[PDB]
Amino acid sequence: YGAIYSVSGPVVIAENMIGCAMYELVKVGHDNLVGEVIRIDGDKATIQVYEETAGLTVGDPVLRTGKPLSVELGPGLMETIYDGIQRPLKAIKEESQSIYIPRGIDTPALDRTIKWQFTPGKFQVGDHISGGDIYGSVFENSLISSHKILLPPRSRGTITWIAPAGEYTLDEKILEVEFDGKKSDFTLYHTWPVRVPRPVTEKLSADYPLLTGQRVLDALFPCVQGGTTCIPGAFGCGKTVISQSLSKYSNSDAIIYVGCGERGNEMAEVLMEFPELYTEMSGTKEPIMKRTTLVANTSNMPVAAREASIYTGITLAEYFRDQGKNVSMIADSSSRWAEALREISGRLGEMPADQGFPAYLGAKLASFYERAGKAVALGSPDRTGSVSIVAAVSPAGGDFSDPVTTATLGITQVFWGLDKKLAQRKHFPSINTSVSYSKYTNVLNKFYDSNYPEFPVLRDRMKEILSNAEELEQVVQLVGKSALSDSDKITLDVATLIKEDFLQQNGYSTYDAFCPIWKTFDMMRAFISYHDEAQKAVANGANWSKLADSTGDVKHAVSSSKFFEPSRGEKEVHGEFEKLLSTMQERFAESTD
Amino acid sequence: EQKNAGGVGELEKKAEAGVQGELAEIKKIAEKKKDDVVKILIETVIKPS
Amino acid sequence: VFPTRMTLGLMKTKLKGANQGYSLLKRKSEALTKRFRDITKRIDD
Amino acid sequence: GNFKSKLKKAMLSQQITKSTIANKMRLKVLSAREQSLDGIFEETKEKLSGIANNRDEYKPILQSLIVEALLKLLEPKAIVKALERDVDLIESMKDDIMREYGEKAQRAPLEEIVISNDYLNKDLVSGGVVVSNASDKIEINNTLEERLKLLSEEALPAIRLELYG
Amino acid sequence: NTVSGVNGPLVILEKVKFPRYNEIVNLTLPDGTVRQGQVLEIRGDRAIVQVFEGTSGIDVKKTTVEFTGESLRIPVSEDMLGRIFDGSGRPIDNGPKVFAEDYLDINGSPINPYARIYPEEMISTGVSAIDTMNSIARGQKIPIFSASGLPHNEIAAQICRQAGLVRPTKDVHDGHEENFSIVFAAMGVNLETARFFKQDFEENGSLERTSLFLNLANDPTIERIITPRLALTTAEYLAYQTERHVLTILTDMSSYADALREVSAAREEVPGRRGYPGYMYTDLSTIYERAGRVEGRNGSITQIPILTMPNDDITHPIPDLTGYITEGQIFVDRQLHNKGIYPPINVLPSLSRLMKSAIGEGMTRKDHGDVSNQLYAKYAIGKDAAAMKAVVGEEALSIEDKLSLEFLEKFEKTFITQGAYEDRTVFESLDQAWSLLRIYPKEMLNRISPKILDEFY
Amino acid sequence: YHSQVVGKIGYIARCMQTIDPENNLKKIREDYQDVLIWAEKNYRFEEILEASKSGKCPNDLDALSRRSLILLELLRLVSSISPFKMKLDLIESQYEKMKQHVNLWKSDYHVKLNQLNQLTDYLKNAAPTPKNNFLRAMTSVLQMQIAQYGITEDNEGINQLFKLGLHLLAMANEKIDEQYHLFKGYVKDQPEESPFEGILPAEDQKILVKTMIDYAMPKLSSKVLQDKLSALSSSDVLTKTLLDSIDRIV
Repeated sequence: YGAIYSVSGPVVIAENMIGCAMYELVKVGHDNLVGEVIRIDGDKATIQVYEETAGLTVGDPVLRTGKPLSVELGPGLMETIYDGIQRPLKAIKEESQSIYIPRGIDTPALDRTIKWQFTPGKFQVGDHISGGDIYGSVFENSLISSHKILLPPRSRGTITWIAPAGEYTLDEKILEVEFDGKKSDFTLYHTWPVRVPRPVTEKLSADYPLLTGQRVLDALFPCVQGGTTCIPGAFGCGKTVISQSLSKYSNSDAIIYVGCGERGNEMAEVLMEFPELYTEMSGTKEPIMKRTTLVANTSNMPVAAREASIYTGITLAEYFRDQGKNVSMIADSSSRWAEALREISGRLGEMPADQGFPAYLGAKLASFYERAGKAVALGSPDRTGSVSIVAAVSPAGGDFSDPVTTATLGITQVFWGLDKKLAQRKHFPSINTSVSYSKYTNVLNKFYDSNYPEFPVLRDRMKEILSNAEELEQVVQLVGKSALSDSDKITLDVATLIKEDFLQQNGYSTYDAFCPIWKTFDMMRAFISYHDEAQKAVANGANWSKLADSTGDVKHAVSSSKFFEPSRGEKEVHGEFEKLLSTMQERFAESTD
Repeated sequence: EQKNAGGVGELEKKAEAGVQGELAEIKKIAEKKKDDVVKILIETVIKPS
Repeated sequence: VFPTRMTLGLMKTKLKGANQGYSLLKRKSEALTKRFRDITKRIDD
Repeated sequence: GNFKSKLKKAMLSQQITKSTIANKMRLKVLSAREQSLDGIFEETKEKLSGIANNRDEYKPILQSLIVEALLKLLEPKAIVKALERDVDLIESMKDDIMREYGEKAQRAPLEEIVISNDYLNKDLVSGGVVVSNASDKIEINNTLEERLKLLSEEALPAIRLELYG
Repeated sequence: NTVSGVNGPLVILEKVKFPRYNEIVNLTLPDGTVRQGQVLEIRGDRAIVQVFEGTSGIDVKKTTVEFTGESLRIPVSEDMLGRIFDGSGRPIDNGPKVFAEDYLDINGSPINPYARIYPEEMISTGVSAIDTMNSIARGQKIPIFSASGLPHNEIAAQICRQAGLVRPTKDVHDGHEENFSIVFAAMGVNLETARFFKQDFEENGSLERTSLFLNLANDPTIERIITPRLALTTAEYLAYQTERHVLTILTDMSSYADALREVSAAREEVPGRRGYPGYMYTDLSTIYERAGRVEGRNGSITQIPILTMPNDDITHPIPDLTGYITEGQIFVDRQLHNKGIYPPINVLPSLSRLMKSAIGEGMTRKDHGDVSNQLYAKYAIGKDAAAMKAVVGEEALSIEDKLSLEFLEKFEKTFITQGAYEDRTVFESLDQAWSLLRIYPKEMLNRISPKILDEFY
Repeated sequence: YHSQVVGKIGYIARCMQTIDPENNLKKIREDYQDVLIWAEKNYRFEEILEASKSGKCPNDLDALSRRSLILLELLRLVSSISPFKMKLDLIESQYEKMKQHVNLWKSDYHVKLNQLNQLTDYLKNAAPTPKNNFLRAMTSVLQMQIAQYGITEDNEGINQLFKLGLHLLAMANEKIDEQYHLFKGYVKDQPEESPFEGILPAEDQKILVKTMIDYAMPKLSSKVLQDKLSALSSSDVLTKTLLDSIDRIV
């Protein structure tokens, strides 16, 4: 064991180290504080401890763990709240009587006091086994298995002992593998380092559609299962409704919410709001909490859980994606991780970079976005999995030209910006073609257009009218309404209702939170049909104010058809949107004559 | 579309029939003069360099 | 969006051109404002 | 317009199959050439392993390899790690290795050679010695398998250009 | 001896000066695995090197070091194309050997590849604005400019998809009548973008004639920055040995510039202004030093790097530092991509000083230089009148501003709109530029000679 | 690298031997004879890894993952049709048709197998409601029609039964009127006289007739209406004439 020579701030120096490394985590002091050896100077190694140094005496023993900081992979991840450092937050409420552990909290990462239902998979005695194969399953979902028991990576052999169906503990072993002699005993919990990526057979292109729960987001530029999305904006852009809509209205088998720099109130509101919401796929009691995994942090929490929150969430998302289920990762935000890396770079005494941020934010940000994505699941079964990483960003320097927003936005393939002018009107998010871009919308429109889509023309026409609405509003604001024609006024009138109804996606009730493709395609088709009918009635003889004031509640009923849940019509297309086309077609004939 | 249901099995017939004679002369030519390069490599390995 | 090094040189010439255009528009608005009432009195008589 | 996309998909599938066969043929040829070069280099290590089992002719090659490994260290005390059957040959020639090393030394003569009791592996290393410093922190692979494997990287292009060129 | 310390990604080990500069070393760990590293700098009984694979796993006092005795060199041969390889050595389709017949350095010290004459062979990438406005040829160094927020990976996938079909269009023009090879080097790119870039070359039918070098973003910066020197050495060795035309696409330069900022954090050198070091011009000059025509008067190695602006301007150290070593660049506009255009390359911030030397006889015309200056003057007049037309209005604009405004809208939706698989010829691009330039009178055109303008009017 | 190819080679032979123990898949087993040859003999994992490293076995992880995904999709499609049994030539024709497609994770066979596997997985954990019995009978008739017609061909009854089961699976416990109207419309829209005859037991059809008899039973107070309605609660099969007679009385 080493001896602590000096402790100044969040960094501690311990001499007599012969087992220290650059990414290995160890425990310093008698309280078992969470820390890791970042660098070494001669015979002593400098260890940066994210925990509070108030109450740690100089001269205590330091024992290195001999491996990097990782998390436990097994049954018990869903329905439990933990931190980014792989610590149990549920045990702190019983033992310490607090939400977060302030200091001196030595608890296990995996729960070993509860029993789970262990059932056998598609393997038996005498069959070959490999790393990533489905060795078992646990009933922890609505109608399917959630926590699938898989073997560790970089291992193989034959299953000598297979446990039967029943309840067992995490500390008890029910699996035995024989490969070149007695290899080791297998249990429910497994170890995996968070500083190394999860193994896989091969990576594939993302070609599956994903529901984000937003009419303007899915209508403007929808994402795929396995893509990277960046969301800039000062003071957020509606990450609560977008995060809850991605878990509730999302079509993924697993949902992972990770908070690296949250205050704690939004994570408690989103965590408590998950048990009240019912699953729409024939779920059970606590359906959203059983298939959701939450990693809660604090503003004054440890830097090891904040920086390791994206690594543990990406490792848990890769472990859930390795079994064959679709996982969605909602991270908020990367600016707290970049500021935590800049605080570690400034406190450690390393050379800084431009814009006050460290030089490892580009490689760590590119490795964090590169660690997620869609690919083939590792193992003998060869299942299909996907990991959608959605990380929002904020302006740390006060502008959109910083290295944090440009570094995360440059490596990402999908973008969803936020306009301050549209955000000031109580509409979040607000971007049509100036802050939003996506390359998978062409392949993503093939399936939604394959079912019953009209979004392929209405998305380009709505993006063209939304992009031309700012250019018409600039000349209309600068010069006035005297140098513009009636077509630009009708296009600005349709862009005002399309921006008011499409940009507003906050929701004032339970029916204003889900946004299907049929409702957005019907509203965009009705707005495009009203915009084409206004141009045809203006070309056949008519006025713009007589067309908009002549329409009135015909467009007001289409704008007001977002405060009810879809339970009428065929499956999701109510008759109010179907009769709006006949009412607009009947009003278009009377508007001409 | 009929050329894709029979071409997926002809990849091994075309790859085995494409390179089938060079694999015998490539292994025969290496095993023929293997002692001449093995003696030069053994003589050069026994000297300090 | 915008540049991060040496970007004030375009804003200085844009502000000077906006000030010169505002001065010329103020002079033309003053001349038209005088000629409007100057014709309005004789039209009123 | 409904037929043209399926025709382009069929042409892309035929081109993907032809590219797969055209990659499999070159992969099989590269695997054959690498198997032939690995067979010749595997036979050379078996010939050197068979020639290394002689304690009469292997003494000057082991003393010359110990002098060559000692010539690249420049330390006053050298620790030689060899096999159990090679410690007696270095023990019966440490004075001639120190005199021959001091006769062609560029810094200074060797003070003394300490024969370590730790032996090398015998599973993939047949014969040779391992030169190390006094602190046991820098090791120079002076074995026949490591010397043949290090010389195979520079002898592989000359034999490959003459055998497959 | 052992590892003395570690500062950031690089580790500082105390050893002897027996190893040469840039010599490969092997770090022996007690975990049962050996790692390779490159000596970044030598010192007085001290060495600063970075590990090729991983950053954690080494010991402190129980570590062991060993010298390989050979410098960093990649074996280049004529069978490297068609197969899939990696930058650091991850074999997924490769075997034990790389099929290398000769040993060449990764810096080009004894080679010195550079052209001693102007390029005569015209090369086209399938763009009317890039080929007509730029006039690039074999042996030219012109990088592609990108932005942060726009689809730079889609423009790089379109430029990579256009590579391979330029040989049949260039063969009809009489500018290229030899073999064509593509050298693909990836560093810090995503797996989906590399799979789409490989799927574009596989769909175009250039997978057998193109080589793929894959580098991950979670790996060290020494392997990603070392992969373009090995790819340029393999393309220069294949292009110089057979007298063939090799086109090298290096994406992305921002990953190499960001990886170069992490290095030099434990050595005697330090970074300069804006986080990038002051010696980055020599690092970019080492990769750009192996570009140009090969020695022999037959064949050449062209370089077309893809760089993305992180701040959306040319004042940054990455595009400003890389643009100084070249002789121009192509500016991609996000405003044309927002309204809908492929590719959204602009002609205002684009100029090349090798357009006159690239255009010759029998493969080009003489009026392309005057038509490019007339189209750049009309596009600059329309873009200049478009910004002033919003403030004052259409009441103070003359017919000359309306002609440039109509010519900017007519040429903006015609020349900038093109396919991703069809390659337009230079004669069709000049004929299409003459139709867009034929909207004004003959007396209102002064960017060309009257003898050549009267004949081609 | 070699351990994943050895595990996929052993899992391909173990899945091929566990797929059919009669050796009737000679067409699909003909292309996989090189992987079943190493599984049918005493060969260690070190001999398979050394044989794969020496160019004596397959070493493509992408081709082995694609063939293992196609064999896992065929084994999951054959296992999802339980307790029915498909044709022997239909499995080889479906495996040959699936092998001729470039896409194997976003095709209609994977969406139909996942859609039938969602109703089959939800059928083992459903609560005591009529939507589980109607979805169980429609999943049994859709399983018999899927076993009779295969998964590569198109059918209107499989799409209507999959759309009715998918729409009934997303419904809650407060939509018994929509599930009863959808079951009455689906039973009235069938051209066959009995859609549950010869597929399910007599107690399942008697519970389905007792569900409509119990639903239409608490709507009359007359002796003639309850006496005529009570006579239809003794039939062991459901037909359109019983639904027309029950709709005529109500």
